[PDB]
Amino acid sequence: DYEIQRERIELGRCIGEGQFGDVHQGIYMSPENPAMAVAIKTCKNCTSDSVREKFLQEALTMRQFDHPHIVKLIGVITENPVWIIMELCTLGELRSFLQVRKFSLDLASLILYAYQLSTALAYLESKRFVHRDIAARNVLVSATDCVKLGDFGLSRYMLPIKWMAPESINFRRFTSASDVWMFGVCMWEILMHGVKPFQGVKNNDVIGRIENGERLPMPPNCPPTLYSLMTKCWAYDPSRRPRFTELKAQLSTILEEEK
Ligand SMILES: CNC(=O)c1ccccc1Nc1ncnc(Nc2cc(OC)c(OC)c(OC)c2)n1
Repeated sequence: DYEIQRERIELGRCIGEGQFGDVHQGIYMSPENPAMAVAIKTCKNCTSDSVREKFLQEALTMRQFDHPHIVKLIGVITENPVWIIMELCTLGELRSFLQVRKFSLDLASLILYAYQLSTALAYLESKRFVHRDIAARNVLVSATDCVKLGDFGLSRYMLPIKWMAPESINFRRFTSASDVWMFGVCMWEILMHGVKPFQGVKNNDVIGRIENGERLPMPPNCPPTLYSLMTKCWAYDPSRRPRFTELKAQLSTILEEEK
């Protein structure tokens, strides 16, 4: 039973927003237990059964996954106003975190984040789930040594041209291999401490550059084998890209090498 009593939830400050309404941090309380920190998605004008159904489908999406590096569904409140209660990552967005902690994070930590995310994405691959929104903006920080894929509903779109595989841009095709492309971009962002890809470049010129063979450059202090793995994710032909299963394996070795 995923239904939660409203009085068990204490609403705190807003930590952002999505399509349906504001997102809040807060507390989930239960007798005999410590107060559990939670994120709370709200719906301005739920009830209206179409809108309420769409909003709640996002909870159902998260329900089917059980992984250490993907935010977990805690529960729902199906009465008005309708809330979805999620596991809180207390340190926020990965981009901000990397930008501020730049002189306090070593290379091992950054590779650790890439590795952790790859395990989440290999997990999704095995369930045949296509994310479509893999970007550093959608990764959350649970602890200095732990990151997680954020809510899938809240991850939705920015078309994220600068993150997208050519076949996704050209033919609206979205597969695990297009996800791999995006993950390659996400690793580059991590190594760059949260600098955005194709800075200063118009979206329309981006496809022209990829088609001309241009790729994002090797980040300073990124190890060669890791940049080599990144460029494989950016193979123009999707069938030449490694699967997340292979990425996990190779990121494991690269990480160990670095430690
Ligand atoms: C992919 N983005 C999300 O899932 C998301 C976006 C906006 C707000 C909350 C989101 N989801 C979420 N899920 C679990 N934990 C968190 N934690 C979190 C997220 C934050 O910013 C996105 C925070 O800074 C404002 C923050 O500081 C306390 C915590 N967010």
